[PDB]
Amino acid sequence: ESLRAATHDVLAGLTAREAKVLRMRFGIDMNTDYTLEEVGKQFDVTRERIRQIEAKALRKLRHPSRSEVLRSFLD
DNA sequence: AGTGGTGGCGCATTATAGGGAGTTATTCCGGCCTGACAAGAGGAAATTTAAAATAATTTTCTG
Repeated sequence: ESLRAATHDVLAGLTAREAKVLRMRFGIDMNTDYTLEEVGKQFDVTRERIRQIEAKALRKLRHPSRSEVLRSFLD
């Protein structure tokens, strides 16, 4: 429960459509996950750019002080 | 000394195991979609240096 709350607020901390991308790529707060091509169709930009978005978001969250609170969930 | 009895084999009967056929259900084999890399283009923020002004140093002039 704590993890879902924290991940939701930290996603809220990031940009809008990137956040929606990351929610859709996974099952975060949503049902079955669609593969990259289908989400790209969802934005109508359907290609490697979507994984470019994924990698850029991951890179952007790599920076500490935001994820360390979530780092705690590792053990 | 002869008629039957004993053993072994044969004939008929009896018993047991393996193989084939089936059938089901687990398991291997292959194509196709995701996923990762390498490249390319156009446009915009950041940084650096050069030029131009206010506030102080130095020199000169005035009282």
